[PDB]
Amino acid sequence: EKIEGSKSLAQSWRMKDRMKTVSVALVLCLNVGVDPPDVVKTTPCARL
Amino acid sequence: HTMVVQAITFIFKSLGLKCVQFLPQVMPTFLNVIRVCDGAIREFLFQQLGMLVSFVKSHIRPYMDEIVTLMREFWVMNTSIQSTIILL
Repeated sequence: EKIEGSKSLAQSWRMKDRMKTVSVALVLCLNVGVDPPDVVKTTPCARL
Repeated sequence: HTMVVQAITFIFKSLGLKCVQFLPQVMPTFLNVIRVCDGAIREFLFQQLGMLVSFVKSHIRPYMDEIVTLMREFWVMNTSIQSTIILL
């Protein structure tokens, strides 16, 4: 073999940036105790 | 036989999803009618039950088990009832 260094490949494994989810928005349109007119819920329906 | 069920079907179609109210009344009788009916009426009833099910949609779950039993009992190699049940 020749006494020569192997050419290093373009190591792209490094992450470009680290994101941080700073805050969260929980918009809850539960409308507890009322049923939406569009959907006629069944008597058992889904309560949980 | 023919006029009664044509009415009940037309009533359910005109109401919409508010017919669900009447389900507990209609279904047990309607199923017992399919059991004791004979000859041609059977096919017609199964046709109209199909309409009923298309309107009731998800609400038909409690009575579905009985319907299957009905189908299982009255499925025959008779070509006529086979096409009817496959549509249902």
